[PDB]
Amino acid sequence: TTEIHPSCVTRQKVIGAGEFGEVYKGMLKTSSGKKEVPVAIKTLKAGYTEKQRVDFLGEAGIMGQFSHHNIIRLEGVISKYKPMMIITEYMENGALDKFLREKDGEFSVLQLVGMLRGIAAGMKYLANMNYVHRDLAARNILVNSNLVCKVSDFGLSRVLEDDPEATYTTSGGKIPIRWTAPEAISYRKFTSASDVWSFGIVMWEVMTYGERPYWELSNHEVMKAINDGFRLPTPMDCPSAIYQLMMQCWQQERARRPKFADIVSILDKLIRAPDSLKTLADFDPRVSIRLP
Ligand SMILES: Cc1cccc(Cl)c1NC(=O)c1cnc(Nc2cc(Br)cc(C(=O)NC3CCNCC3)c2)s1
Repeated sequence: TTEIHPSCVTRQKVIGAGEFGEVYKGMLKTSSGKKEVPVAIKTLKAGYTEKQRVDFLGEAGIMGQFSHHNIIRLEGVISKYKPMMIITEYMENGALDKFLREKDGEFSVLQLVGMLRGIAAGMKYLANMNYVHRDLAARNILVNSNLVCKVSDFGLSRVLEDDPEATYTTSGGKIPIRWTAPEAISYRKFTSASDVWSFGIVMWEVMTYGERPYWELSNHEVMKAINDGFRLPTPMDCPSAIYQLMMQCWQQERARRPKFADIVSILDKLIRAPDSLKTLADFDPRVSIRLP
């Protein structure tokens, strides 16, 4: 984990404000002053607690363990000087859910499926590294200028044995239940198979351009529907094979869900033979329009 000297970091614009600190777009001078790259910079403001420090630096320490095209890349940290900083590659199009909501209907099916393949490859890498994400959702995916999607949001509570915060978000809040598999909701059994359930929800988010899973249903109403066997209906214009794959991610019995390797393989097969994506699942209309 590379310690960066503050003289190598310039902050150009705020892109996110927080209670704990801010996130900036900036530049990082690297390679002994011979290179310069755009970066995102997150700070931890003075007065942070020991827990806030361990969580903050812990996320960087985990990110530094990974080297994959579909996982956000860590440049390094500033810990010896204040404010402390985590510095990553800069993802020009921000969070995937917001990106899709601002680009509604503008991508092809093949582009959407390609985004899902990248996310699945990142998740396959994480799962094979024995990292369970626990909060996989489009809001935790970032998108670059070239439409590459990368998994982000990481924390020590996911790796430490019997962490008292293992069932919370990386901020200490409640993991939004509508992305979470039933056995993780009810028994706190988080595994890569519960991440697969979450990935299925991400597939639905992508194919709907960022719709809210289960629409207006409350959390208890979502739990009621899932445990009754209800599942999200097919998005509009969604390939049958893609909807079948998300349905398999949502099998109640976790051993019946695909592994991330299966997901990557299936998505690859569909992209390579794109006529396979022309068979569309029937979209259930929610409004009767009677016309001649
Ligand atoms: C710095 C850091 C520390 C710890 C964990 C992580 Cl994942 C990070 N890195 C980051 O948060 C980020 C990396 N890239 C980011 N890109 C980003 C985020 C946000 Br908010 C907004 C924008 C951004 O300004 N996006 C444009 C402007 C608005 N519409 C189109 C997208 C970019 S945030």
